[PDB]
Amino acid sequence: YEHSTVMPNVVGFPYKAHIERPGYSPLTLQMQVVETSLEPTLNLEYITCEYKTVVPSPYVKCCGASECSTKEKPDYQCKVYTGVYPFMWGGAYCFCDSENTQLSEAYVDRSDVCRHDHASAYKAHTASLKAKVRVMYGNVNQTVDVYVNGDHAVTIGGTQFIFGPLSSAWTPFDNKIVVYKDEVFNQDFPPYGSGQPGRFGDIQSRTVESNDLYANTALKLARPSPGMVHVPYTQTPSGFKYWLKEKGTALNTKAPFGCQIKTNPVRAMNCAVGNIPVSMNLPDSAFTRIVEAPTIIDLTCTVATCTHSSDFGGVLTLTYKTNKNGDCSVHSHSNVATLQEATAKVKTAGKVTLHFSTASASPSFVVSLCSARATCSASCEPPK
Repeated sequence: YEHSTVMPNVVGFPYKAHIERPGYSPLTLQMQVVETSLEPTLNLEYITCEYKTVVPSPYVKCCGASECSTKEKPDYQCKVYTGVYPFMWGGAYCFCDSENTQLSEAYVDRSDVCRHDHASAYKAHTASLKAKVRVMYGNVNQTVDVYVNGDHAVTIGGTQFIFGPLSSAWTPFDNKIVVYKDEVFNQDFPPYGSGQPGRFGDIQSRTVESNDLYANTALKLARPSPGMVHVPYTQTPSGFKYWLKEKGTALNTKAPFGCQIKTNPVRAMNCAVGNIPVSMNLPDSAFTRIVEAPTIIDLTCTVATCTHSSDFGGVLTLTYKTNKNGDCSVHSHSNVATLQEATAKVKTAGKVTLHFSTASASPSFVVSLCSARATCSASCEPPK
């Protein structure tokens, strides 16, 4: 049988399907979601941390020129200054006046603490939805994990279940995100190779261990005024350390729809968004049909006690007669009240106690038992 309902995406909401059939009633089906997990597929774009700026000993040569070479270090510079340390009192003990030269150079390395303290910038791509639904119909209190796409399928009690594509494509994560510690940020970080100086991503490395590193910190060599052999410069201080003030508006601060943003896998637990279309292929054996099912007669419904708007304040009992013992499927045909249970062990005695929830002073509602039905009423007030 091709049963198909559309339940709501909300944790701890007990759904009840009951779309009927010739032959016999639809074994009242209970199912509710235990947890959501909206997880986006990430591409680690790069790593950034603060930088350790590196400056070799300068190379001086009296009465003779130095020539700069290309080097493949990050943010690498070298300039050959001329006329730097005039005479021997000029600061290098050189003979010539102008004709002395200094090759000055520098480059940026990954901080000495980058493995401990750093961030990851991800491309967060189309997210897969994962549930942990507990299904209940007949004799199964079995629970299950399943992708809430239109594709994946699970057997439960020999019944196929497919929890369809979510009715909403919403996500709290943007096209680009950034993770630091246990927090995540929606952030348009600069791409690898184009990080700009003094702001986030000034240094970029594919991974942390990755040996390669793109740096742009406006590292600017300067001319050594006569005084001592040295190598001065004008860099821009890390944008990582700068960004640790612009880190703040984290997603886990704001929980739209009760989302819980958790760290190690980037995700959104128990987000209450949208409906879950469900579809299932029940075999005929899953039903307990009427020629085989027990006939009950003289079905009546008394209510012992009841509370206004509690979790399950109601306490009703059903008197009846049946030809033999079996397994019925109780269910209310009036939204004004709902039953804690959806099945009951019908004995020969003629007495089945049920518990139910409501939110009315004087409700009237049609309770069924197997194929039989009856009407129930009571007076109900709330506690302090």
